[PDB]
Amino acid sequence: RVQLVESGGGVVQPGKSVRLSCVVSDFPFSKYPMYWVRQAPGKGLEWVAAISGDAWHVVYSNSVQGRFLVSRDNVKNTLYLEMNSLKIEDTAVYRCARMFQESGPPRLDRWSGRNYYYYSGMDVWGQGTTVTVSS
Amino acid sequence: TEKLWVTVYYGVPVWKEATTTLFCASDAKEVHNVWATHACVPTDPNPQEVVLENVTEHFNMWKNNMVEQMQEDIISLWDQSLKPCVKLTPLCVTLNCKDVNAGEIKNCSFNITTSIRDEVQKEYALFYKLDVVPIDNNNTSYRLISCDTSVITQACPKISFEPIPIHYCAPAGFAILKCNDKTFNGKGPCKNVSTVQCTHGIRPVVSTQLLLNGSLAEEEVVIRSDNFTNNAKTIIVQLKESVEINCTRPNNNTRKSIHIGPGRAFYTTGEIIGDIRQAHCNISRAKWNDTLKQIVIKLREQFENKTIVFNHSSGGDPEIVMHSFNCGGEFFYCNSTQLFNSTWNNNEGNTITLPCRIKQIINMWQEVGKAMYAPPIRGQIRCSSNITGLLLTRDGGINENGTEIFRPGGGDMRDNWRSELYKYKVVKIEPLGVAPTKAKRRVV
Amino acid sequence: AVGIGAVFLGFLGAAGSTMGAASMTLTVQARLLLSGIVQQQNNLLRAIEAQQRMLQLTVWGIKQLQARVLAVERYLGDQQLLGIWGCSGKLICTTAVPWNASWSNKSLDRIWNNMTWMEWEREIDNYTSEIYTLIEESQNQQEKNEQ
Amino acid sequence: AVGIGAVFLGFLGAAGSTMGAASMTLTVQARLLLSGIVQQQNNLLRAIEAQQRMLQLTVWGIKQLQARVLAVERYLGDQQLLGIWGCSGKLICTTAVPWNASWSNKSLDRIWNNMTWMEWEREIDNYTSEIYTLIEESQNQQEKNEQELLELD
Amino acid sequence: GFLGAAGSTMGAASMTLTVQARLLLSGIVQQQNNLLRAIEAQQRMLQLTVWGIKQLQARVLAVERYLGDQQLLGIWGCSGKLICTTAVPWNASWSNKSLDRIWNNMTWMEWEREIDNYTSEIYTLIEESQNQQEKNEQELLELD
Amino acid sequence: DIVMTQTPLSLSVTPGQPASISCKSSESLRQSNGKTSLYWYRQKPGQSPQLLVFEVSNRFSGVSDRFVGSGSGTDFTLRISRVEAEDVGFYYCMQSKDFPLTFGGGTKVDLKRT
Ligand SMILES: *[C@@H]1O[C@H](CO[C@@H]2O[C@@H](C)[C@@H](O)[C@@H](O)[C@@H]2O)[C@@H](O[C@@H]2O[C@H](CO)[C@@H](O[C@@H]3O[C@H](CO[C@H]4O[C@H](CO[C@@H]5O[C@H](CO)[C@@H](O)[C@H](O)[C@H]5NC(C)=O)[C@@H](O)[C@H](O)[C@@H]4O[C@@H]4O[C@H](CO)[C@@H](O)[C@H](O)[C@H]4NC(C)=O)[C@@H](O)[C@H](O[C@H]4O[C@H](CO)[C@@H](O[C@@H]5O[C@H](CO)[C@@H](O[C@@H]6O[C@H](CO)[C@H](O)[C@H](O)[C@H]6O)[C@H](O)[C@H]5NC(C)=O)[C@H](O)[C@@H]4O[C@@H]4O[C@H](CO)[C@@H](O[C@@H]5O[C@H](CO)[C@H](O)[C@H](O)[C@H]5O)[C@H](O)[C@H]4NC(C)=O)[C@@H]3O)[C@H](O)[C@H]2NC(C)=O)[C@H](O)[C@H]1NC(C)=O
Ligand SMILES: *[C@@H]1O[C@H](CO)[C@@H](O[C@@H]2O[C@H](CO)[C@@H](O[C@@H]3O[C@H](CO[C@H]4O[C@H](CO[C@H]5O[C@H](CO)[C@@H](O)[C@H](O)[C@@H]5O)[C@@H](O)[C@H](O[C@H]5O[C@H](CO)[C@@H](O)[C@H](O)[C@@H]5O)[C@@H]4O)[C@@H](O)[C@H](O[C@H]4O[C@H](CO)[C@@H](O)[C@H](O)[C@@H]4O[C@H]4O[C@H](CO)[C@@H](O)[C@H](O)[C@@H]4O)[C@@H]3O)[C@H](O)[C@H]2NC(C)=O)[C@H](O)[C@H]1NC(C)=O
Ligand SMILES: *[C@@H]1O[C@H](CO)[C@@H](O[C@@H]2O[C@H](CO)[C@@H](O[C@@H]3O[C@H](CO[C@H]4O[C@H](CO)[C@@H](O)[C@H](O)[C@@H]4O)[C@@H](O)[C@H](O[C@H]4O[C@H](CO)[C@@H](O)[C@H](O)[C@@H]4O)[C@@H]3O)[C@H](O)[C@H]2NC(C)=O)[C@H](O)[C@H]1NC(C)=O
Ligand SMILES: *[C@@H]1O[C@H](CO)[C@@H](O[C@@H]2O[C@H](CO)[C@@H](O[C@@H]3O[C@H](CO)[C@@H](O)[C@H](O)[C@@H]3O)[C@H](O)[C@H]2NC(C)=O)[C@H](O)[C@H]1NC(C)=O
Ligand SMILES: *[C@@H]1O[C@H](CO)[C@@H](O[C@@H]2O[C@H](CO)[C@@H](O[C@@H]3O[C@H](CO)[C@@H](O)[C@H](O)[C@@H]3O)[C@H](O)[C@H]2NC(C)=O)[C@H](O)[C@H]1NC(C)=O
Ligand SMILES: *[C@@H]1O[C@H](CO)[C@@H](O[C@@H]2O[C@H](CO)[C@@H](O[C@@H]3O[C@H](CO)[C@@H](O)[C@H](O)[C@@H]3O)[C@H](O)[C@H]2NC(C)=O)[C@H](O)[C@H]1NC(C)=O
Ligand SMILES: *[C@@H]1O[C@H](CO)[C@@H](O[C@@H]2O[C@H](CO)[C@@H](O[C@@H]3O[C@H](CO)[C@@H](O)[C@H](O)[C@@H]3O)[C@H](O)[C@H]2NC(C)=O)[C@H](O)[C@H]1NC(C)=O
Ligand SMILES: *[C@@H]1O[C@H](CO)[C@@H](O[C@@H]2O[C@H](CO)[C@@H](O[C@@H]3O[C@H](CO)[C@@H](O)[C@H](O)[C@@H]3O)[C@H](O)[C@H]2NC(C)=O)[C@H](O)[C@H]1NC(C)=O
Ligand SMILES: *[C@@H]1O[C@H](CO[C@@H]2O[C@@H](C)[C@@H](O)[C@@H](O)[C@@H]2O)[C@@H](O[C@@H]2O[C@H](CO)[C@@H](O)[C@H](O)[C@H]2NC(C)=O)[C@H](O)[C@H]1NC(C)=O
Ligand SMILES: *[C@@H]1O[C@H](CO)[C@@H](O[C@@H]2O[C@H](CO)[C@@H](O)[C@H](O)[C@H]2NC(C)=O)[C@H](O)[C@H]1NC(C)=O
Ligand SMILES: *[C@@H]1O[C@H](CO)[C@@H](O[C@@H]2O[C@H](CO)[C@@H](O)[C@H](O)[C@H]2NC(C)=O)[C@H](O)[C@H]1NC(C)=O
Ligand SMILES: *[C@@H]1O[C@H](CO)[C@@H](O[C@@H]2O[C@H](CO)[C@@H](O)[C@H](O)[C@H]2NC(C)=O)[C@H](O)[C@H]1NC(C)=O
Ligand SMILES: *[C@@H]1O[C@H](CO)[C@@H](O)[C@H](O)[C@H]1NC(C)=O
Repeated sequence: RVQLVESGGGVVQPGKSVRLSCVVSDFPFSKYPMYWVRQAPGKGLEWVAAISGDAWHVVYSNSVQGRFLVSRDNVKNTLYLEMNSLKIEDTAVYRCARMFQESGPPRLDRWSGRNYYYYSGMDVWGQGTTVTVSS
Repeated sequence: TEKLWVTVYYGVPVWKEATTTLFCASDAKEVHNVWATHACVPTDPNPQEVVLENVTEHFNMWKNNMVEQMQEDIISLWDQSLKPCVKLTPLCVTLNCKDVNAGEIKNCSFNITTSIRDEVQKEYALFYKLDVVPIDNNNTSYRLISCDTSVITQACPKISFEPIPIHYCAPAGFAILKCNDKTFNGKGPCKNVSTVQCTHGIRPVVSTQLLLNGSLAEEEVVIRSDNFTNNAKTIIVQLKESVEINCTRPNNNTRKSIHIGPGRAFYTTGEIIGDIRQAHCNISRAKWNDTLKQIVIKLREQFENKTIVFNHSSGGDPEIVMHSFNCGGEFFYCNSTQLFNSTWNNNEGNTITLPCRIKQIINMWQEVGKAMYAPPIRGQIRCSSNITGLLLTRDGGINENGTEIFRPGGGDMRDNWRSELYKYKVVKIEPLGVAPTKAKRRVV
Repeated sequence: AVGIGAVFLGFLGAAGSTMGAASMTLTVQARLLLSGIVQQQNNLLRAIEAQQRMLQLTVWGIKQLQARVLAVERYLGDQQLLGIWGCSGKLICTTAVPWNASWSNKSLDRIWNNMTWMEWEREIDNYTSEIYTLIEESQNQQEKNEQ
Repeated sequence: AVGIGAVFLGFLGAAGSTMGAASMTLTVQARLLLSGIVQQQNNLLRAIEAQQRMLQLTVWGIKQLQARVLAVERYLGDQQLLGIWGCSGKLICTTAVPWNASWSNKSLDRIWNNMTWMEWEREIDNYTSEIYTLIEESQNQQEKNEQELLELD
Repeated sequence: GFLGAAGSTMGAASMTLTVQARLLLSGIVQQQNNLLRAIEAQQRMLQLTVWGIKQLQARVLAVERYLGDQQLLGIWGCSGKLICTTAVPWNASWSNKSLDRIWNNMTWMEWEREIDNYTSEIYTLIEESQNQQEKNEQELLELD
Repeated sequence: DIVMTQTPLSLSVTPGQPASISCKSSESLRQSNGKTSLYWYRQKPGQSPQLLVFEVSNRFSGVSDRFVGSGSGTDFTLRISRVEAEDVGFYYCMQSKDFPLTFGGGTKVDLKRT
């Protein structure tokens, strides 16, 4: 541990914006990309978003594409997930988690010239926080 | 100084089309023991691609080297794998047989010299009618197709037939160029190209008169041809989405092993379990009609709007005129008439049953005397595939005005490879370039 | 799950240029002349070598050797030519041969600002031969003149 | 019988040497990137030529061809890079590229005084390709284009 | 086939080494071979055959010789240039003969007969002095 | 997008009786580095996700020896040998070959009763 702590949840109305914050105790960070997932009250698991260890590559789920915002501060050891234009369907318990393997620095392909990142599964979760939407 | 001086540039991005040989990568390969698992790089799953901006290039599917590659290479490799296998020379002995109890396959017996001296006569060889040739009036005695030209190589029991995804890439100094454009004609200039490290997955399916499990068109069905005016050349039709077809199985059966030499083993079918069943394929009649209609639309686009006719094959040798079909490692030849029996102009069951013959003596690619013997697969074979295109030929003898007539196409397998390789070029890089500029090489 | 960064323009990206811009990336182009598998390429190179351990095959196997040797020779041919010209290193090397307007007389500005290497190739292809010869003579005379 | 003299450094002699001194043995390594049968002998060359000839018809000869070609490719694989960079050898050369500390911050007094080449190498494995590319563009960018323009009058 | 100098002494031959300049072959021969490399496609279709095999081996050999010879010039810091110098004092232990005799009345080939057991070392001293040291000294200057 | 499903959601077990859950993928999870990108997870009611295995047939450190992964191609599995009554809970299959990262059925192991 690698102790994951999440906060900033509650209940808000549709169309509003929020911020969730995730702090991890005893953890390098710079070598590790991180995940945000969704545990719905509809009893399922969803991947929500991913961000590289050095905060240079971010991927969003199709359902939150153009709505959510992942960011990082590796000096303060903190992840941020903001959420714009919340919709009712977004009502869920959101969980901050960390990857299973270490990640090396991005590898530059000399044939295509593209700078690639490699991702993986995950090994530690926090307990996240509940964020619900409506009245 | 108005006078410009010559300056040499090295590493200049230019290319010339040129013939070369590509490096095969048989992606994702007791195994065993095909495709090119022993003549092609084991695995190369992750292709790279670079998009070019303001460039153009002229493509010509019909004269593309890469086809000649696969055409030679596949024959070569397939042949190679059979060199160490059993040649069934004793088998050429005059056979004597009888129709199997309910026309029909036959239960044959024959004399054969094996083990030590003497021979063993009473056999149970279940052969299909289209593997044997009756001799002397109505006598029950005869021999296999064309033993006079060898035709006795038994494919090793261990060797599979399964077609697998293979990729081609270019060797150092060459590059593969691909036209990134929907609706691409297959012939002419492309305004949007990109280079690729390798090709996309190719599936080396040997089949005739019917393109199976290939790539699909994206918008609307397309029809490609070298020269629509020229009625002697085969046209290639690529579907906008596939039509699934499920082919079936013969009577359930057991494979018998026959000792024929010092370790020489001959396999055949001796036992039928349960009822005798007719091998065939089933296809949605309605769906066929649906996509056939789609095609017809474009056929009309090719000659005003003349009525379209589909006639079955002109007739002849089943191995030429039926559509060949691979499944489970056994060889089917099915009648396609029901699929090509319609006319279309300005204006029944649910599915169609297509009877198939099952052969064992196979003459691959019309080679002279190099036919093989396919060993039987135990049990029944269920397989289903996706029709992705058609090979058609316009009848050169059309003398009726207002109509255009097509029959199942033809030609060699080169066309079969074209159905995938129709957007690739292989070019050599030419690093050295020379151009004028206002600077002189200073002495000392 | 693999992410993608930025360029770092890759192989032949310069074709869209415009020779004025094509002076860049000359290294990007040249660097890949001896490999389509540049880099360790884990899960590729390992198989590439493994395959060359399997060269008990004939005909087919040997074709790969032909390919490799010709690649090497093709490279070296160019290296010899540059050596002859006094262009041992590297990318850009000016000569002392004045451009013969007979070959072409298009504006310098047209050339570098609104012309692409492929075009340039097509335009002066028929003179390549004697251009090279003349460059050789330059270096030949320079061998003796610089004495 | 055979008597023996003395080093004359030796092949991989600096393998465990501190890089500061190991940097002065580059001649030995470079000398042998095409060999293992050095000096006439002169029976070894005779034998090898004899087997290269005799075995030209069989797989084992082919495997020698395979190996020989491999050697050459590996050699040229490095010469190509040295050619592209403004570092035609010359055993060593310097670039215009500034060391980006992201790769390693380590002090030169630790590097050049208590580390082998292999230890050092472990630490830069993942940055090799990046470093090369930056050298390449540094070579072209200005050092060659502007260079051309520096002779422009 | 640049052996014209073989009929002269080292002095004279040394005036013709720069006259030779143009490679002993290869170069334009490789250009002629490019034409033959196009033909090789026919010789590919040909299949595996003796002469073909020999040819392949011959190409490999030729190339190997070329690069081996070139290699040393690179490592020596001399590159080429056909004539270069190096700061290795001519240890008289190797030989002791008047320069007039060394350059005059001295067939180049014949000269080699008497240098062979020393050539090996000579290469070493070149390496480990000329480039080993000098390379650093330039950097060492650039440090200041 | 890569999608996939698991065995029917209700799996009843008994103490000492081994039991297994498969996971059918829409596409083989072969990864570009030569491995297969499949993970198994589980969690109990009121309990955050736990990692069971991280490669096909390669359980995660700290996880009981009962857990035995297996399978290949396009359809994999996880078998628990000698299932204990305390192994009940939700089981998830998860793929990481491509984005979005997806999950399987999310089955649940419970006990047999009378
Ligand atoms: C570069 O590059 C490189 C390479 O790369 C590659 O390649 C290239 C070419 C390309 O391709 C690319 O792409 C690729 O990638 C890289 O590398 C990398 O790296 C990274 C890092 O960085 C890494 O990561 C890592 O990982 C690992 C894993 O992996 C490995 O292994 C594996 C295995 O597998 C399996 O196993 C099993 C057993 O187990 C078996 O059975 C089986 O069989 C197997 N399988 C198979 C199939 O086989 C493998 O696989 C792999 O591979 C690996 O290995 C490797 O490999 C390679 C090859 O491949 C080789 O070559 C090599 O050599 C190898 N390696 C070796 C070593 O051998 C893991 O493990 C890790 O993690 C771990 O560790 C860490 C450390 O390090 C830790 O952390 C820690 O923590 C602590 C705390 O605790 C801390 O302390 C602290 O401190 C503070 C102050 O600061 C304070 O004082 C406090 O108080 C304290 O506490 C420390 O610090 C830390 N550290 C650090 C460093 O930071 C962690 O944690 C871990 O450990 C563990 O963990 C776990 C969890 O996870 C745990 O458990 C838990 O616990 C708890 C309690 O605690 C509870 O109990 C619970 O329940 C549980 O759960 C445990 O415990 C622990 N332990 C202990 C003892 O503790 C890492 O992640 C990776 O991997 C790599 N890769 C590879 C591939 O390898 C690099 O990176 C780059 N870069 C550069 C710069 O260069
Ligand atoms: C034999 O023939 C059969 C057919 O008879 C062949 O089988 C068919 O094979 C293909 C290929 O395996 C399958 O299609 C592939 O499906 C995947 C996934 O698609 C599903 O998910 C879509 C996304 O859904 C999520 O998001 C939406 C909201 O946005 C939510 O509603 C959902 O709940 C999910 O959360 C969904 O849109 C698709 O539905 C659509 O398609 C089906 C038809 O298949 C219709 O009924 C639906 O109404 C609807 O129109 C679907 O449910 C796709 O990812 C594949 O396409 C991608 O990859 C292609 C290249 O292979 C590429 O060209 C595409 O552009 C696309 O890639 C792009 O998009 C991806 C994201 O969407 C990006 O990740 C990617 O990077 C890129 O940017 C493809 O369509 C068929 O379903 C399958 N048919 C059946 C019956 O199973 C078979 O191949 C034939 N032969 C062989 C030998 O097998
Ligand atoms: C001219 O040729 C160029 C290539 O030389 C073609 O370029 C491709 O164009 C398409 C359309 O713009 C691009 O496809 C889109 O990619 C999106 C994903 O991008 C990421 O992944 C790719 C690799 O897949 C990376 O190259 C890229 O950097 C990204 O990291 C998808 O999200 C898109 O899908 C969505 O739109 C499509 C319809 O276009 C829908 O079908 C989907 O369901 C979804 O809504 C889309 O696929 C492609 O990436 C471009 N390639 C490159 C190299 O940039 C042009 O298409 C071509 N033009 C002609 C007419 O053919
Ligand atoms: C090879 O198989 C053929 C049948 O396909 C066998 O033919 C039969 O062979 C026997 C032995 O040569 C012949 O038997 C003869 O029968 C008459 C009457 O019973 C008897 O008078 C003779 O003494 C003799 O036994 C039989 O006629 C012949 N059949 C025919 C159609 O010619 C042959 O036996 C088989 N060889 C082997 C080694 O089993
Ligand atoms: C597609 O290729 C076919 C040939 O494969 C081309 O057919 C040619 O078409 C022209 C026009 O119908 C024919 O020309 C006629 O030839 C006779 C004799 O030379 C002359 O007397 C007539 O005046 C006329 O020119 C030509 O014979 C025919 N060729 C053959 C093989 O039948 C067609 O032109 C091609 N289409 C494309 C777009 O190039
Ligand atoms: C190709 O499609 C044909 C039908 O068009 C399939 O043949 C049909 O198969 C079913 C199942 O074997 C037969 O039905 C069975 O009949 C018995 C008695 O009526 C009944 O007890 C069963 O419940 C069942 O309905 C049907 O008679 C048979 N049709 C004929 C012409 O024999 C065949 O299975 C299809 N092949 C593929 C690969 O799916
Ligand atoms: C024709 O192929 C069918 C399968 O398509 C064969 O049917 C299978 O035959 C065996 C032997 O009669 C049966 O074996 C029994 O299977 C059960 C379950 O696998 C096992 O518990 C028994 O110990 C035994 O092995 C098998 O069930 C039966 N399959 C089915 C679908 O009924 C038949 O054997 C084939 N022909 C020949 C000549 O064997
Ligand atoms: C593909 O070709 C197009 C032209 O057909 C290229 O577009 C032109 O690219 C240049 C360089 O990026 C742009 O020039 C710059 O424009 C700005 C503003 O006009 C000026 O401030 C600069 O001094 C310079 O001229 C030009 O505007 C742009 N044209 C347009 C229509 O956007 C593009 O570069 C080509 N791509 C390849 C890879 O060469
Ligand atoms: C510069 O070039 C002109 C034209 O040369 C012709 O075109 C070239 C591309 C190549 O094909 C040459 O072989 C051609 O000769 C030169 O003009 C020629 O000059 C000679 C006398 O020197 C004269 O006899 C020829 O008739 C001329 N050619 C023509 C077609 O009129 C010109 O000499 C070149 N300039 C220099 C300085 O050498
Ligand atoms: C034809 O093959 C059948 C098997 O497909 C053979 O059948 C066996 O024949 C012998 C001889 O009549 C009998 O002892 C067996 O009981 C038959 N088996 C069954 C399933 O009936 C037959 O021998 C073969 N050859 C001949 C000439 O009929
Ligand atoms: C194309 O096939 C469709 C069926 O797939 C045919 O449509 C059927 O036509 C009959 C007569 O009108 C109706 O009994 C069916 O209900 C129709 N089917 C459906 C799906 O509507 C149509 O006749 C076919 N065209 C050709 C030329 O045969
Ligand atoms: C079918 O042929 C007719 C002529 O017989 C074509 O009709 C002309 O088509 C063009 C293109 O749509 C129009 O410019 C004309 O006005 C149409 N003529 C009339 C009488 O309407 C039609 O294009 C042809 N279709 C095919 C696919 O080529
Ligand atoms: C080297 O990194 C250490 C932390 O690991 C830091 O204290 C020091 O400032 C770093 N030096 C450089 C030059 O950044």
